[PDB]
Amino acid sequence: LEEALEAKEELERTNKMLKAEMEDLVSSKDDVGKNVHELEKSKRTLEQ
Amino acid sequence: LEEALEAKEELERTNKMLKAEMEDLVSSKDDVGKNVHELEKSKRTLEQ
Repeated sequence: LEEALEAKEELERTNKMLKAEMEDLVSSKDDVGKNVHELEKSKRTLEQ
Repeated sequence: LEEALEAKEELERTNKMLKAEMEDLVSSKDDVGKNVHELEKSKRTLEQ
């Protein structure tokens, strides 16, 4: 039961991850502007 | 244990559903080539 619950909790973290991915994908589908370069830059510096 | 396993199986059905949603979204994005959504994905994965 402990093993099954840990597996379920891991699966819930992956589920939530995929939900966030889906939400951000539809948000990115809804509109495209110069913002994409600013968020690219802000993360590209964060690579350092 | 039976209840926990059924909950895990339901969570797996939702996981598979979100995976199918993600796949269909990327398939729809392939209609207009990678340009900003690749950068926004890179932002999310880098932040993770």
